[PDB]
Amino acid sequence: CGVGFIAAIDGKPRRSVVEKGIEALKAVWHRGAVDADGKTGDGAGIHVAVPQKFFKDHVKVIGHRAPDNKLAVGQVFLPRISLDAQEACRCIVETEILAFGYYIYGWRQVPINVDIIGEKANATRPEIEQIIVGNNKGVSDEQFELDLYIIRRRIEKAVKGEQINDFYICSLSARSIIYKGMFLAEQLTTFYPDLLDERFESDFAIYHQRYSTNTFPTWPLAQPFRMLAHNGEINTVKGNVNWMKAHETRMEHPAFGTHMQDLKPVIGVGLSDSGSLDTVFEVMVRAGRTAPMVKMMLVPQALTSSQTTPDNHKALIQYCNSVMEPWDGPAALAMTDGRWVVGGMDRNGLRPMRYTITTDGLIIGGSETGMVKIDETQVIEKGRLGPGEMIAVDLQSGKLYRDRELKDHLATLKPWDKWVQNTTHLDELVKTASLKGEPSDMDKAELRRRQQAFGLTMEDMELILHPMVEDGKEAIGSMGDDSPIAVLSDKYRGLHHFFRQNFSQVTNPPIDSLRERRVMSLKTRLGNLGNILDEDETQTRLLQLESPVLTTAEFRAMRDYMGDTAAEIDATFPVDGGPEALRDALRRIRQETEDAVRGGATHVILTDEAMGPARAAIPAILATGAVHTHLIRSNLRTFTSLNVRTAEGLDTHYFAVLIGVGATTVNAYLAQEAIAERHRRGLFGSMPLEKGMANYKKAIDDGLLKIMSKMGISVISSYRGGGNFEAIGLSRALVAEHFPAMVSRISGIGLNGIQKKVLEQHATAYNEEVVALPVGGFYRFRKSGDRHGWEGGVIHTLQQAVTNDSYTTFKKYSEQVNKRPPMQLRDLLELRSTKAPVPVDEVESITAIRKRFITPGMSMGALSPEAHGTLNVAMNRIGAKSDSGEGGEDPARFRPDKNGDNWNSAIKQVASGRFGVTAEYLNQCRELEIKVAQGAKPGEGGQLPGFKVTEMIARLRHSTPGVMLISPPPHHDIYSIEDLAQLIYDLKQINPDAKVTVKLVSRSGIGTIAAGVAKANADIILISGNSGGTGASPQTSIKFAGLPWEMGLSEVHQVLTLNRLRHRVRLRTDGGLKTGRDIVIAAMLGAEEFGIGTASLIAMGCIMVRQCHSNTCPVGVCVQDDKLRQKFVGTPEKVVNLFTFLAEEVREILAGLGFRSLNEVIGRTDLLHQVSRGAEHLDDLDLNPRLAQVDPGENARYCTLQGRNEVPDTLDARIVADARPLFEEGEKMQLAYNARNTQRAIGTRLSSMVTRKFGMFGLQPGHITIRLRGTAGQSLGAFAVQGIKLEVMGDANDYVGKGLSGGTIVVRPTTSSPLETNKNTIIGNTVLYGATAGKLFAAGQAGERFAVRNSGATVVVEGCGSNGCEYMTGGTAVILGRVGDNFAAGMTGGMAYVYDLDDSLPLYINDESVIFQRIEVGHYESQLKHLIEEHVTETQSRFAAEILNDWAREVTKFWQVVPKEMLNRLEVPVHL
Amino acid sequence: CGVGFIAAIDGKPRRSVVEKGIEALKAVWHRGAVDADGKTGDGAGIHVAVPQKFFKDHVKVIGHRAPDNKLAVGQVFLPRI
Ligand SMILES: Cc1cc2nc3c(=O)[nH]c(=O)nc-3n(C[C@H](O)[C@H](O)[C@H](O)COP(=O)(O)O)c2cc1C
Ligand code: F3S
Repeated sequence: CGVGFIAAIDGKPRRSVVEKGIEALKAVWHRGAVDADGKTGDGAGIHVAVPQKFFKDHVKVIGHRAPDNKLAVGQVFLPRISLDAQEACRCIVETEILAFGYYIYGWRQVPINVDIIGEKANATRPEIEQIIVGNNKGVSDEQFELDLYIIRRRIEKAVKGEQINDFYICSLSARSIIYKGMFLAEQLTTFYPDLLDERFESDFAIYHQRYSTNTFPTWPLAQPFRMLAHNGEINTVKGNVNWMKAHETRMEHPAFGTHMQDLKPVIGVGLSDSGSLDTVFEVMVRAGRTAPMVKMMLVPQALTSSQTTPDNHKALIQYCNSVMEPWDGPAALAMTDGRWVVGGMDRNGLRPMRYTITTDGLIIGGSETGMVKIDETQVIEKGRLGPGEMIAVDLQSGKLYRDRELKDHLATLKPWDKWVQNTTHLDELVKTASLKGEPSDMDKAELRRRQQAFGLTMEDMELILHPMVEDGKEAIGSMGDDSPIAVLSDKYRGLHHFFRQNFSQVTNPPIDSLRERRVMSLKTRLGNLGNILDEDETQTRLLQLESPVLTTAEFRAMRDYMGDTAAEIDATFPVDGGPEALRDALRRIRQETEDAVRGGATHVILTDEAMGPARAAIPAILATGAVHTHLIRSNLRTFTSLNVRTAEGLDTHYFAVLIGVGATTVNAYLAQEAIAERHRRGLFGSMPLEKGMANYKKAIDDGLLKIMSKMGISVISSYRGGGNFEAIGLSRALVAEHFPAMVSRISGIGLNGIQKKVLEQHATAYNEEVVALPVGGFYRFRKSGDRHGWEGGVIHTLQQAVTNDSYTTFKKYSEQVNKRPPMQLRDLLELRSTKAPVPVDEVESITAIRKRFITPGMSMGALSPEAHGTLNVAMNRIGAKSDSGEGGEDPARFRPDKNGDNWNSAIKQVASGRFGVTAEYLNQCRELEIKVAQGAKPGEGGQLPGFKVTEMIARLRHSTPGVMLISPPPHHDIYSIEDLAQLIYDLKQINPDAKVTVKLVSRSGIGTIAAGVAKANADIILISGNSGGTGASPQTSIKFAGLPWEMGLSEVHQVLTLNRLRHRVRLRTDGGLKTGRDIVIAAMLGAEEFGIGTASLIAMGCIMVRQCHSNTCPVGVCVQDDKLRQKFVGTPEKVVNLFTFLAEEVREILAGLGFRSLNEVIGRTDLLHQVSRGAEHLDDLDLNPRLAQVDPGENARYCTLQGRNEVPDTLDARIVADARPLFEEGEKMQLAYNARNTQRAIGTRLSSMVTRKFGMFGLQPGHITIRLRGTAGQSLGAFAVQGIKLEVMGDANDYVGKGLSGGTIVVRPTTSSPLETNKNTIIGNTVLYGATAGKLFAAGQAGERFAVRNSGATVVVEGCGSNGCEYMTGGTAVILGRVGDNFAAGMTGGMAYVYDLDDSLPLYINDESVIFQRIEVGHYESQLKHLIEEHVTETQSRFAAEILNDWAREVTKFWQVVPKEMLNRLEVPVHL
Repeated sequence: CGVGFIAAIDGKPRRSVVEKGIEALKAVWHRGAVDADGKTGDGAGIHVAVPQKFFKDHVKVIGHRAPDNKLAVGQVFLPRI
């Protein structure tokens, strides 16, 4: 993957531009996806200006005359198969180009060579042709461009009207032209020989090569698009299309006029995210705005809440945020209007983008540095890009523009500072509220009756209601959930329980919510939805609210402010309406609102206060959905707004799922009354109502921010109405009609069961005389509660069976488990074979099947070391595979003791934290593991309480004892698919023995990501469920995240079979596997290996107390204090007996079924038959969308390849062939090489050889050194061991020093470069990720997210950007330059030595956990002096030498940053 | 190539109708498209009445209750990819 742009400053055409463009494109073959056929690609495109002279000469050759004005060429893909459609397309384009007055010059068939493209990509190759037209009316150029664009759009619409598919238009303009296709990005100039002539010379050029997930290519889906390029993916595209449909009707401009009517459906059909972004961008720029203004309005800079920018830019950003909803997502944009060329980043700056200026007036930019070969002495500036920045080139006068100058020129054009104060905030109205109007809070009996009307039990009002008002945050869970799904339940479940939240796997990186809170917002705007193309003051007159949720007092204040334009609507329906009262009520409301909005009302306030004994409350979610979707389909939602009052929402999930429907605000007036009645009963103590309400509001805000960051969105303005949810158990019609766009994999109950349950609950609440709330069990088991999974009798029977070692007791346990009513999905099927029963003495052995099951990872931090080692040895004793999980592991357990038992694990994990990841830790296993997203709590990192980190676990995780460890949810290394491929290559390079696996959690559309990772050479995919365990997590995350692994696994199997990819990767499932029946079912669905998990822990003595998060497990398993540890009763024989019994049961059921071996059943979906629950439930769950399958063909239904998938080798291989004496006699060496950018992960296989021969610290420093010249590739020196010195002359690409383990890497420019060192970038983003030991010396500026998660390493650089030293844990960093904004976010260990002249540090620091001061102790003075001395004597920077020279007056300019919780542990008191 | 039809004069169903229909289809192979491939053709099919009892057996097996009145069956071709 890659995107880049070249341009000339002045603007004179020259062949060198396209020459360097094609050359740089020819070197993007290392980031691609090379396959076995080697010919098929996944899309590549180039984009230049029109070569007028060539077409003029050609048309002179034909026989016409070349006019004085410029020409315009239109390039099109026409159907190739049938000769009946090409005539139609020619007819259409000619009819619609001759209807305006222009003169056709003729057609032309571009010469091509189809010999290099593969076969599968050739089966859908369309016919490429071009037409030539010319301005003859003497009209200006801008009118020419506008008219051609309108003609092109009209042709597209007219041809779409005839259903004549397989037709596309590349680009129709007189300034730009596009050559794109599905070939390989290297052989472009061979497919298009036109680019080989000496006349195609342009002022600018764009090149792009994408990385597609699936394998089926479609030509019209190749980048660049019309007037835009892109990299990555946009998270918030679902709500963007809906808001665009809303804005379509309230826009017009005289530039279009009558033909404006021809452009109503702005966003077409059947495109990716970049396609919609491109169409909107084009239709906006054709109105008069330039490129930078449109970029600032579409993807606005992250609005920082500080004074780091002049206020004019702040007013401009406020206006742009008000006028158009942002577009989040990782993106590196290179947009090219016919006048400007702007390269910019997104809000967060998640992807790299580096540019170089030559001394010839030539600017180049892209994702890498050494793609195009540049001379070393002709470089003027090597620059990078941070968040929200943008660099611009103006060809109209030949002028460059960096960030500040460009934005200042932009904000010069209009008086932005005077339009912002026209609006007002809410606090002004709150502060003037007269102290009056106290509503008499309803009686306790009334409140209890209304609460029973929605089944809100009492455990809710004290488990997740008391902490939210008392502490100021949400509750904490301790284990997976075993309550059935919302449809299979029996009690009245709220409608929100049928909605599962979404997240993002490797396709989209989630963003943390505890560090980068400055880049997120919850602003709501009332009275802003309107025109988008015009400019006036009628768009800055509105009201702004800071939070989408409101209390009662503020809501009444707003209602009093809105005056005589607010229309109320009753959301209650008469219970005696009849069998179909709900449909009548919904029709009535969805008609009444459309009536009221046209009468003169601009606000709709949906209320439900009219609930009475004869009228029940319509579910607010469904009513809001219907009303919003009707206002959207009726072209009215823009005209009004929507404020909702509820009576059933209490937790953070309800407000989120209700906002995700389309409502603007949400008010809950029951929770406040319950809080008041609980406060006046003197329960919180002496906390007044105001402070409690404030803490409650803050907790709700935190919850909304967490749930909004769980997906990758930054601003609520794009999430409202986005419909980022999954529905299970709802009918296809109801969801597909009342809700905008939510995929329901299985149809479910309609409007009969819902109304039935609602009326039954209303009757059991109001019609009877109730006085006390029921106890209820949803978070902890009770006798009057629903059916949980782990029942007391079940646990006791299993424990007696595993202790007595009795097969009959285990059989009785399995029977007891199977004889329950339906609880999960696997309770709705039934095995059904057709063959004759085979005697049990003919199926395979017990050990041969035992060698499949494994036990998942368990963090050393959550568990006690005793149970850890016990499970480890119990799995390693028989020969099966075990796990280790995160949290590292003790090194002393690498070799067996005298007794003959190995405490080492067989599988190591690579989580987002990378705590115990050193060189030695990654070479003592036979299988690696990537923890992309955890099962029980996806979209979140591993959590651990503050007092659970003892001395041992801290010395193991390389952390300061006594801190609440929160691993970052983002991965900081997998931002897209190609980065995942790079990490896979790194892991396969460091360990030439084992394999690497990836973990996932089930959701809709996971098959695409599966087929994507299947092209990344990965060979084992572990698909988790949503019923697994954890150490600690919020209950909202446990109960409301993921889907049962049935749909996910059954869809991954289908997808991986559909692209001939099943035969290359294994498949392993886990999550909720208890007995043999479920194991056989999972194997039937298409799995090979399995897991046990919590079940095994029950054999270990776990009693499901669900108090593991307090380090007080009574049986002594999840404990880190020495007192409870001595209560352990674990014994590996228990696990051996458990596995033996499970294998015996599976053998017996398979023998009875009719087969002989498991490897002859995988994929046989036809052996199951769905059985109905009957007519007692009237639900319509049809599981057929899972039982489906595609015939495999010739390959096997399972993996049929032994050994790992080989990957190509880089230069380091040839290095090993030269370093014989170091591995035969051990003598020093000193090598030199000319390294290039297409060599990834240099210096890792040598590191593996060293650590297998000698170890980590077995050598002296600087034993072997390598001098590389020229720029280096990605992931330089990843996992270097102490003794190796990599000296590179030039600059590193990305991820340098990832996981440094004692080595030494130095980067310095070529000594013959006339560049000032401290004024140029020399490293990419994400430097020294996961570093634990070593020294790094730079000679330039650093990228972004610098030295994150450092543990014990030292680093010296000459500058940094945003999020520097984020979540650092230990080591030493010295930055000599300008630090970025939000520095040292969450730093709880180590130090920072900053050098800043203009006193800008107190403005950028994140003064939360760290303190900054002057240097006061002579010891640290000498330490810093010696560090700078080592730097200057190692890399010889002029700036460091000058600093070293004048030392008397420079230390008083240095500042020191030190964490707070480390003041009382430093042996040297930093104070006096 | 060709089209044929078999009907019952009285109007009482029987297996012999479908049997003879398949028998007829098994004898128009020569007038079709023969090529060196040996597998592909140019399309064929048959059209019969709804065997109510078979779908009744299916819907009884699935767990529902067989309705007395007549069922209606629908055959749909969805995009596979
Ligand atoms: C006590 C416990 C700790 C766990 N710790 C982790 C962990 O640190 N990282 C991780 O990815 N999964 C962790 N898991 C989840 C397991 O990988 C796996 O999903 C779980 O064993 C399946 O649960 P089940 O037995 O209910 O099917 C943990 C599970 C449990 C029960
Ligand atoms: S909840 Fe955890 S602490 Fe022990 S008793 Fe059960 S495994």
